[PDB]
Amino acid sequence: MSSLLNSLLPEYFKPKTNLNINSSRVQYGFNARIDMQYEDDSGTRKGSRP
Amino acid sequence: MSSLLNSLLPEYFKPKTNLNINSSRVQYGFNARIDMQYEDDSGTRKGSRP
Repeated sequence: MSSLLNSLLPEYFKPKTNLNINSSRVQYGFNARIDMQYEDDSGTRKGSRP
Repeated sequence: MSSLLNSLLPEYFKPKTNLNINSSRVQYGFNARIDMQYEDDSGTRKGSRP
């Protein structure tokens, strides 16, 4: 059933037809922007991985 | 004039009669609590001298 397996894919994922696989290992994932924060009695230390 | 020289003294200063001076040098002043702060894009670093 193509229909039920299609709904499992994420909303942001827009797939194309061809995929040129040339190896026996693939790292599928996503890139996200994490805005980390460390608060303490002394003060706050902010970080950001884009 | 005792009156005009009396008004120059601070409000918190409550003087007593006797002062036992035993040297040719005196460091008059006051003790205060300073709450310092350093803010930056990275974060805030707070200090306190009681």
